[PDB]
Amino acid sequence: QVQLQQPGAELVKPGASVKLSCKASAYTFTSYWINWVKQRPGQGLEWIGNIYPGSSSTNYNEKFKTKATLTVDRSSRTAYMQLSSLTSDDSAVYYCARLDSGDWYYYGLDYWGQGTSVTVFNQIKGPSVFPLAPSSKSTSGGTAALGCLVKDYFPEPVTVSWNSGALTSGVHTFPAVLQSSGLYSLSSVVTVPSSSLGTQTYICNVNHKPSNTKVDKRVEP
Amino acid sequence: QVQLVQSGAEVKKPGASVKVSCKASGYTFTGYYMHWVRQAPGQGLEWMGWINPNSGGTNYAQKFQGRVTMTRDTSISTAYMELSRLRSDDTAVYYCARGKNCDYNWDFQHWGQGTLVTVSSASTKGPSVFPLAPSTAALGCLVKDYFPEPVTVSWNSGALTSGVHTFPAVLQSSGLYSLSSVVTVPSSSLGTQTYICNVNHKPSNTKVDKRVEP
Amino acid sequence: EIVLTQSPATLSLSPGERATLSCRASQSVSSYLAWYQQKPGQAPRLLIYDASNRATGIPARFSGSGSGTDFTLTISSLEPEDFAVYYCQQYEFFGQGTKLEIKRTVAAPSVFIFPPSDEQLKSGTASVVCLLNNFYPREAKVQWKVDNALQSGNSQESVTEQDSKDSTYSLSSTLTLSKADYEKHKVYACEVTHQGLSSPVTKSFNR
Amino acid sequence: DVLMTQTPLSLPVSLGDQASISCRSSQNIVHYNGNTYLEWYLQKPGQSPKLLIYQVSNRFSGVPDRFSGSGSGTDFTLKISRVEAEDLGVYYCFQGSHVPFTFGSGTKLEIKRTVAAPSVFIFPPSDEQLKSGTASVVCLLNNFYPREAKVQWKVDNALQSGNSQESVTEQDSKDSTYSLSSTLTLSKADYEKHKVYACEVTHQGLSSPVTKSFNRG
Ligand SMILES: [K+]
Ligand SMILES: [K+]
Ligand SMILES: [K+]
Repeated sequence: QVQLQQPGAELVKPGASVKLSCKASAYTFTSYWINWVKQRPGQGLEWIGNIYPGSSSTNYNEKFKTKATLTVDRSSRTAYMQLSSLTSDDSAVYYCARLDSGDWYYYGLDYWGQGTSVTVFNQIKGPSVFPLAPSSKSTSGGTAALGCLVKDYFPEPVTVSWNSGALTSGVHTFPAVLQSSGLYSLSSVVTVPSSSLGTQTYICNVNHKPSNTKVDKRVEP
Repeated sequence: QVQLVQSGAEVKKPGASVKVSCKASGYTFTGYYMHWVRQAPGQGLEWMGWINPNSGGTNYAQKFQGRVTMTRDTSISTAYMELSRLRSDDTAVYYCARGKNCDYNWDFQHWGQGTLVTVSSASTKGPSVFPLAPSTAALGCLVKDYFPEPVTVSWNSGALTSGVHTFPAVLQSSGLYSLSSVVTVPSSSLGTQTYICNVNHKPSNTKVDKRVEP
Repeated sequence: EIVLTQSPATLSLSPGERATLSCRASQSVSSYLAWYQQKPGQAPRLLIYDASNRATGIPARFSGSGSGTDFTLTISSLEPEDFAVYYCQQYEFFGQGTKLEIKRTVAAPSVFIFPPSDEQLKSGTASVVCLLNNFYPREAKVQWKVDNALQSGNSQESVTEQDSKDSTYSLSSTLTLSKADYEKHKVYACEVTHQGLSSPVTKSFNR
Repeated sequence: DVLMTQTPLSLPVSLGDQASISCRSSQNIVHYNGNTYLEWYLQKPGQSPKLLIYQVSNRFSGVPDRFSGSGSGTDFTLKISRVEAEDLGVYYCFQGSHVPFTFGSGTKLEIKRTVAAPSVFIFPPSDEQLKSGTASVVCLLNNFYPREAKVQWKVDNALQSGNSQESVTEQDSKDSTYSLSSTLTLSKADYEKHKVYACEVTHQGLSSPVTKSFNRG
């Protein structure tokens, strides 16, 4: 049982529109304002507007007056927010959150959905996966680092796992970096005993769902 | 038996200040905020601020901050609103108003009678009464170049009231008010009966009578 | 801030009809609102508080409803005493108001025109009055013409309140002319346009 | 709009110590009804925000004693009495007295731990990548704290600039360390022109700057 529910993600093109939804329970739909909040990756929270389901009364943040349109469907107790003329800047997580009603609210945004990720993509480009191997003079009998260079992909995200998930401890998949290329690049690293290099297989599994690309790169010395 | 009685009308020059009072009766003065609302002639309602009569704390409307002051005197259960740096725009009726319930209530169930405040560079003057000549016909008087409001018009000392319209005063660029009083009468008694306007302006004590004829 | 949008600005109904006023509190999450009635020369009077609650002494024909920040005041069987201005209110904000007016049968104005007094000319200025009497609706456009010269900017209008008995209006338009500007002119007219006039009506006199 | 200025953007705190976060509203945010609508929200990593304190000083359902809110008018403070590892996240103040509602900058709570020098590793470009045309040289700094670190590439003893791009992990929730990568991108032509490639790391935990190198081929 949840009070608000949101779909997971949306992949959308610039200039297009996308309609995010937020399924509410009767308990919330009856008495709560439904608020939408933007969070760009790594940035902070930004309030867009809200709507009273019983009346479709709306409130807006002037910056989103033209970007965002709020509606509700009474029969499904679902809140919608249409985002128009999408741009790179609209790539973000959008949250649903309820606000109690009355002579103004009283508590606050006490129940939040889990958010819907929106990615605005102009091109779909799979990644190139290159090995970051430990070189000739890696101190023998110590600890060695190996990794995978996932270069030149667009849009985010890429999932990276090691040995199909069996190897997690000490894995560091770094935040992606946007290059002058306009493409994304990142590296995933893991540290292991040096003595294991001649023996144990080490494979990075890089998945780029935007292009439905699965790549398994073996990292050898 | 709640009652809010305000001071009388005022006339002030631009740049001056005015202090309106509001005496409360029939309840614990300190137990209800006192609000102030004004209304320019022929305009909507405009909130100015409230005062907590128990602490003296105030909130002033953004528009008036810096030239509005609200105070109180719990002993005599009176609230005051002083408006300074007066402008012509500030010509209006100023009301005191009290919430229906305690603390932060905005339901104005109790109102004062209002206090008209005229702000003008003009000085008191008497009206220039002129007749409106008959060409059912129409007789009338023209009350011209007078200040301040109000002026009253009567026809034949109240003998004739049906069909009589005293028009709302109008403020000229001169700064003076001007209005016209008319009356529709049958052409039968144009020669038989006399018609005069009992025009009176208490502020400048100008009682004047003008009779109309073809 | 909060922005209260009251509609309609004017409402023309006959007694016994049902009036419906609307108020919208934008940029607000308050679900409560008050309504006031104001007649000429008196302070506003509280009708409804908390969206649907009537104040003390308010007749049952006054009903108030709210949903979200959309509110309505409904008056069933409009009594003659109910024709006045009405205001919505949320906190410090008042709506623009709704003038609830009595609708009656269209009535054309009986037009009258008066030349300047001669005493007013002994004073040194001239003012010519034009009257539209007992007409309905309130809308009317009056035009002046000096020797067939459509004049502008030197006229002033005044309109009575709706008559309590016959429900009509009267209008006072006064032309202010310099005695120097006036006596050196021949024929000045007052051309009235009204919804109950087939064609516009003109009234005139030679100086 | 009411602007909410939040201080500090980053708040290093040691477990068991007190954390205090400040928020100031550009306007008075005491509402017409007498309430002050300032709330404090916490967004843990990978989670949706949650409401901690409401109406300046009231704890929301299920919020432990060690969270406290104080303030009046425009000046507000959040305090966490005995910080715990599970308190890690971004704290946001929020005003709801004026529409549009507004959130603060967000204050990232960083766990203060003992100094930890990085282990530095260097990776030469792929042989596979080199046929493509580009050459990426990755220098890794692993499990260090604090996050301030200087990365410098030296190509045949010649310093570099405009050539690198850094990336840093979020603070680990368990050991509270950071890890950092510095990628030196270069054309194959340029890469084969020079021989030595080294990244020089400076860090509080290190006695002196550490350098790690390889010779092309
Ligand atoms: K869903
Ligand atoms: K649901
Ligand atoms: K549906």
